[PDB]
Formats: sequence, C-alpha cells, structure tokens
Amino acid sequence: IDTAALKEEVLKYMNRCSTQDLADMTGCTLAEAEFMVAKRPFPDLESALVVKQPRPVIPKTPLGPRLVGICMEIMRGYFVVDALIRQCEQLGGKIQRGIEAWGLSNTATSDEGETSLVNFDQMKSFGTPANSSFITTPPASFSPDIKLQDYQIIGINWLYLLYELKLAGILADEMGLGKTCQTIAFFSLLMDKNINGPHLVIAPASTMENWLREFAKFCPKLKIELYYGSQVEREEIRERINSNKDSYNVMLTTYRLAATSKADRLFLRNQKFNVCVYDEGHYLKNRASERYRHLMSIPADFRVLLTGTPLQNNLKELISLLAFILPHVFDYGLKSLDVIFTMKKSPESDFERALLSEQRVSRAKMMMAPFVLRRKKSQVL
Repeated sequence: IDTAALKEEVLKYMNRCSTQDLADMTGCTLAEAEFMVAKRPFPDLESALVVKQPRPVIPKTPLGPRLVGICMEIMRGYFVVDALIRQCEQLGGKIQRGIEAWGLSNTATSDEGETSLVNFDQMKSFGTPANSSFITTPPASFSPDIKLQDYQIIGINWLYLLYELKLAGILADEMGLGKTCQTIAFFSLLMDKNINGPHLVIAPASTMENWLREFAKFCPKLKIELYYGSQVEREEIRERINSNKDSYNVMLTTYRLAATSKADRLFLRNQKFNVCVYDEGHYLKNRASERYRHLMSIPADFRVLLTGTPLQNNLKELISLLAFILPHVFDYGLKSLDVIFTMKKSPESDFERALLSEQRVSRAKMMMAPFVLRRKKSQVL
C-alpha cells in the first residue's frame, strides 16, 4: 500500500468527483462538498489542504484537511477491499476449474454473483469419466428410504469440492429446496469417506426440532449432540461430553448459545469442529457486530453458510462475506476497513452510493460467484 499511490489517487478523485459523490464518500454535508468542489482544480494536495470556509460576517477542523484526511482513510480501505477481491479471484478460479473437471454445466454468469448447477443429465447418459471426482449416487451412510434429487447430489458434490480446496461455501438455494437436507447429505458423504466430525450446526431456535427430525429421518447413522437448555443443563452437557464417554458426529446449538456467554463460547472452542454450518446465518452479513466476531471465532476447518437470499448489492455485506469465505482473513486485523463500517447512511449521504463503492460491489459480486451455489424453484421443478 504505497503512500505516493494513495496521495495520487486522492488528488485525482478530488479533481473528478461530483459534489454528491463527495458527500457519499466522506460523510460531509452537501454544502461542504459544494464549497470544496468549487475551489478546484487542485494542482496538488496542498491546494486542497488550504481550503477553509469563511468566518461569519459581522452584521474545529478546517474543511480541506478534514476531507483530504477522510479520503485518504477511505482510499486505504478500498485498496484492502481490492486485495480481498483479488484473492477471491484466485481461489474462485480454483473452484471453477474443479467444477469443469467434473464434467458439468452452469446456467448463471458471474455478474449474477452465484453458480447454478441444476442437473447432470449428460453424465447420466454417457457416464462419469474415470478422471472425475463426481459421485452420482447417494452416500451409503444416507437413509435408503429418502430420495436425493439431482440438484442435491450436485449440492453435496459442490460442498465437498469446496471442502477439498480448503475454502468455504455459501449455499443459497431458494427456500423450500432442502438446504438442510443437502447439509445432512453432505455430512453423510463425509462419513462415507471416513471423515466423521465432530461438526457443528448453529441454527435459529425457530428451526431446531426440524434439524433434529431431519437428522433422524435422513441420516440416522449420525450421532447428534444437542447443546441446548438451562445454564445448568448446558453445564452438565459439557461435563458429560468432556469425559469422552460417547463421541458424537454433529453438535446442534443456537446462535444465542453459541455466541453470548464465555463458557459456551470456549466449550465450542475446545471441541475442534471440522465442518461448521451457519443456518440462516445473516449475522455473517454484518462484520461490524460482536455476534459476528464470536461466530467466526469458533475454530472450524470448513465453514458453510445457508441462506435463501442471493448476494446483495451492498459493499459492507460483501466485505463481511469476503472475510467469511477467504482463508485466514478473519485472523488478520482488517483495521483499515474500520472506517467503512463507521460511515452511517442518512438522507444526505450514503457511502454505499459512492461511485468507487459501487465499482467494488460489481467486481466483488462477480468474483464471489463461484463460492455461492444458488438454484431456484423455477429451475428444478
């Protein structure tokens, strides 16, 4: 991150921006942006730094320095966002090549910020190549009485592809397409391969009898440990589990329990989970939250987020997901991004509407697309 490059970028921006774009980016008022803008062209940054609004006419930080300083903090942040997007470009390239080495097709384009793999008919007809890792059959651990749809066989193969690449996945199928069922089938796929957990599933209380029901119905072979109840009940659960009496495959808990209080937090810390699934984990969309840091602080080899929503055109959300899916980023500070998450929107200005923000939204949505599997009802009916 070159100081001279920063100063250059800021000088050019200050000379280019609209008044409203300047308010959007710096959080200043529209009259401040108007004054600023009317003092330009700026031949150098010093010329911007002498700008100050007049003292009242007779009937504590001057404008110039304040805006130049904010723009340089922001440019710093954007440069960090760009590095995140380039890493995402790298690793998603590896996802795309793994998919192409299956021998299967995608209906979506990157700009839609997802992948849509709907069927494997041509592998059905002509067969799976000797060089392909795709598994067309249900897992042997999976309940024989439950039929997996073709798009769900794809789901568990895709999840395992991303597991192998040491990445992270977002499963964003439309509501009703059995994301919970595909998760459980993924667990049973791992179990075929002698990968047995423990794994964690964090869910809203609203869905936890459903997770228990679906575990029992779809893959009864998984041993499930429910981490729920009173502080005291939870404590005896920890007592019972820490003594390795009956090892388990999947632990089920809620976001409240998983994040709120010290004792639960480091119990989950010490479990050393392999897969960690965040069901309806919209908290992962907001890195500027205590809950986020606690969710992401739980150690896990492979993180999966389940959601019914495609990626939104919101830079803050996309940065939060970039730190979710990119290896070893969350352990970095990302302090240079702090300033972006402190810019509160208002009627006068919104950092999301700054042109440089929008450009990063477009670019990131495009590069995050191989990390997002999304099928719609209208595709799989």
